[PDB]
Amino acid sequence: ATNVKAMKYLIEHYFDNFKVDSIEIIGSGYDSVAYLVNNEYIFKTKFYAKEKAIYNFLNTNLETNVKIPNIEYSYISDELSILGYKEIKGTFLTPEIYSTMSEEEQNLLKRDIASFLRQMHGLDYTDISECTIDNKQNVLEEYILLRETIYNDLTDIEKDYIESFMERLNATTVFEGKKCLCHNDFSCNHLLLDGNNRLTGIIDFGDSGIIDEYCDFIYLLEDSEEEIGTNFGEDILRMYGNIDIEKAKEYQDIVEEYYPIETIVYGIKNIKQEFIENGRKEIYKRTY
Ligand SMILES: Nc1nc2c(ncn2[C@@H]2O[C@H](COP(=O)(O)OP(=O)(O)NP(=O)(O)O)[C@@H](O)[C@H]2O)c(=O)[nH]1
Ligand SMILES: NC[C@@H]1CC[C@@H](N)[C@@H](O[C@H]2[C@H](O)[C@@H](O[C@H]3O[C@H](CO)[C@@H](O)[C@H](N)[C@H]3O)[C@H](N)C[C@@H]2N)O1
Ligand SMILES: [Cl-]
Ligand SMILES: [Mg+2]
Ligand SMILES: [Mg+2]
Repeated sequence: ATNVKAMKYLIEHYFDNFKVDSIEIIGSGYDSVAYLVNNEYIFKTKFYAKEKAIYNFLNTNLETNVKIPNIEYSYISDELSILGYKEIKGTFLTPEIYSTMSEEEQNLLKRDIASFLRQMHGLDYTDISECTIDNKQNVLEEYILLRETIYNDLTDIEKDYIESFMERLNATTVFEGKKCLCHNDFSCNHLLLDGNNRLTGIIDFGDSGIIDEYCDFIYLLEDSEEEIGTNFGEDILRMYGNIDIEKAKEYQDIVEEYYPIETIVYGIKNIKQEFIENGRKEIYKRTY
């Protein structure tokens, strides 16, 4: 409990009347830690301005019964960011849980998801218009960073994987469609169910932005151990409606192809050799 103690100190220091009676680590990424405090509050911390701006925009503008974080505590500085909000109660959706649900239960969950996405994507985003993300341009810039750093030391197999991806990226039309506000990390580990297996809450709008509409289906369409599966995403797309399903799948496939490169780039930017090695190894796994 050393981490817990430092974070208890920081919370009490920056939020003057707040008393920490209990505190435990509830999740962690590679450069963030999330804490459950007093069995009631979530504090996300990092060594978060946009994320806060997004919860504020959404809590003003969304009409939905699905719960999202409502920021009550914030401290934001160059060196440290903390966001605190009341824990949304529920069970996180998993493949295992989904497989035990009746067909009707599954259908209601899919409809709840489609409905939420439709409402969010339909919001007039003028008041959040600073939060724009261009994925194609971001990729080009990450490629330039590769070229400026480690590209010349990569193997021919690694180089070909990258150049083949850039060729595909250049030819695709999937970045030319509707833009809207997306969650942009819409995976089942961010989806909470209530006791009837109905969608009750959504978390982690940390990557959210004005971006391609296709983006919020990337994980719903993913075939992996962590996600439900492609059929889940297809059905949600049909319920959501007025969207080109083949292009949504093309978008997901291109993003999936990019993953190893994204991993390499993260390692370069954050000076973490482990990630550079992991992404390069994953290129070999995918090639063979
Ligand atoms: N049940 C519950 N758990 C929460 C809540 N908020 C966060 N969590 C838990 O804490 C984990 C981390 O929260 P999350 O917003 O995803 O943060 P992160 O993804 O680790 N950090 P970042 O989004 O900055 O990279 C979640 O996966 C979940 O376990 C909440 O409202 N309810
Ligand atoms: N762990 C192995 C899986 C296999 C499939 C691959 N597509 C990826 O899939 C996960 C994907 O990475 C997850 O997003 C993480 O990563 C993103 C960037 O990479 C971050 O911006 C994001 N905020 C972070 O939480 C997603 N939430 C759930 C997906 N199952 O890894
Ligand atoms: Cl390496
Ligand atoms: Mg998360
Ligand atoms: Mg996140």
